[PDB]
Amino acid sequence: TKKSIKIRPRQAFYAT
Amino acid sequence: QSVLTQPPSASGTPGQRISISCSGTSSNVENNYVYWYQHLPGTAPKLLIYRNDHRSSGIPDRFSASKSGTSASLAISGLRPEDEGDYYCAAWDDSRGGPDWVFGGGTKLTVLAQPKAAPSVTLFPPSSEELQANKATLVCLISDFYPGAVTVAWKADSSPVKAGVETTTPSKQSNNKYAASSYLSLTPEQWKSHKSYSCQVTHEGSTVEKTVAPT
Amino acid sequence: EIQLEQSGAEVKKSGESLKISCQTSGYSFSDYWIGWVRQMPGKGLEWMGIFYPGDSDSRYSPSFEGQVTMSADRSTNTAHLQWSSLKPSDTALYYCARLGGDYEDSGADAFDFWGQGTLVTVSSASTKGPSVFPLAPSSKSTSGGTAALGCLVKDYFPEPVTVSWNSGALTSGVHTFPAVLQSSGLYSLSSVVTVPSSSLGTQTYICNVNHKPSNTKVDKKVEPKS
Repeated sequence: TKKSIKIRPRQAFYAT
Repeated sequence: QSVLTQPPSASGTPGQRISISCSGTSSNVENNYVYWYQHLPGTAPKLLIYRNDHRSSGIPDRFSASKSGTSASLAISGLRPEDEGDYYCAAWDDSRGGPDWVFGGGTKLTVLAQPKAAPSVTLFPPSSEELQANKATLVCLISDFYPGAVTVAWKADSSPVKAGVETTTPSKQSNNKYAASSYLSLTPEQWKSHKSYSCQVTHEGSTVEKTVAPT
Repeated sequence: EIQLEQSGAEVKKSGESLKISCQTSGYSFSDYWIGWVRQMPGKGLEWMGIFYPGDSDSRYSPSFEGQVTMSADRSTNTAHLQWSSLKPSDTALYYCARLGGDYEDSGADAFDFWGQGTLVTVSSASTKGPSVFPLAPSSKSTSGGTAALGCLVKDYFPEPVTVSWNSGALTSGVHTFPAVLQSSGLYSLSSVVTVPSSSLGTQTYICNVNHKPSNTKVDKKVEPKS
């Protein structure tokens, strides 16, 4: 969602 | 791993280009996205740059940023009086393997509005009244300096004194120059056991001192 | 237009509980993380953590885990920060900010919209009037024009103190400095006046100090030493 946090390209925390 | 280091202060004159730096580690600035914020008196921090070098919507194109290895840099061309305030880098740090946000220490930018001015420094010894009450306070009063950053060192005879020192942040005076004060608290036995104490004040590379003695 | 509106300034005694608030407008409150940022007096911005109102997920910075509690009320679109036992070292300006950016279709990565800040002051001190000490004219026959003398106003709480000289008859040359806040919680300040060296042989100097919270009025004569 907007829950996912992307710290660098092609990466995410909290990915759905 | 999880620290961004910036220079504490920078200055320039209106119309100059200046650059603000930020050193990180492999945990943050090297591989993850970096951001820059302005913080002006009386307002919340404002995002200037996102994802290393993307200028934020509505920010003027005199602001730009770059990143090389573990260093990042914010450039401001065409410096304006309005730009004086604090500038922070920020990054994601993944040292604990999650999303931790880290701000840099902040750089205070002065846009030189008036000519440089050296501080006046006055140093008072403990009063006899205060010594009669078994306390001793040295008072170092620093005024009329610009720009508004000073370092204060105390010495006992020739020796650095760290403990018992309380110094104010500098505040802007009626005349747009700055003032501060530093207090050194001692025991009366400590005061009278030394040949002298000094308050040393450093402003833009120049140190001046005042000295007092019990006599 | 997105806005985060924080609660008003707080003045508390150490040990007391406090909950501060950040009420949001202009976007779906459940769908974005909110962060909290501390700024201690004279110091820089420090991240405290984030909280996800949609499902109450949270992440604290290491220094902050167990020291403060984030939460949210979805009935009012308000995020909260709470301490059970405030310490003097919690004295700071506190910001909430939305984590957003919306640079891509999904996800968040930048604190974009910020609240206006809540100032929190915490003291372990009690009302207390100052001691006033004379700061005597150093030297007593110079070749450099003027002499500086003053009064040290020591160990009072809370702010403010007012200082005058000769009951306001002496206004030129006077500089009353901003107080230092000591680690005891008590303030001290100094007032200095620059006067002609020659006038120590005639003119009496009396600093008049009023601390209204203690109902403390002191008149101190400052005269050269022996």
